Amino acid sequence: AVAFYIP
Amino acid sequence: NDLNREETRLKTFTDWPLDWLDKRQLAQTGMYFTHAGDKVKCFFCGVEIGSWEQEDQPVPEHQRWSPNCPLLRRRTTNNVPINAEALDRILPPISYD
Ligand SMILES: [Zn+2]
Repeated sequence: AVAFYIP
Repeated sequence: NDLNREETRLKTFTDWPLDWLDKRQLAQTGMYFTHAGDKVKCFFCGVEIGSWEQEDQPVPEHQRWSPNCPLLRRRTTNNVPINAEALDRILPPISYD
């Protein structure tokens, strides 16, 4: 999957 | 902050487009539906994940992009699960990275 927001 | 409650997060999965990806397990592990494509967002670490591939799983994908999520790392949070034992069963095993 794709992370659109990363902590 | 009713989104701290699994019950509330589960309710946001109306019109969930992926029949094969369990919305119950996503909600259970911190995710809520953003209603934009198939992207969900963790209420505890804030990671946003979409473009899901059928080979992808809820917890591993979550840990992959947010290895330090408080929920997954098993540290205290304001999460209110529907069933604590079910949550325990699915969260990643304790592992000191
Ligand atoms: Zn998270």
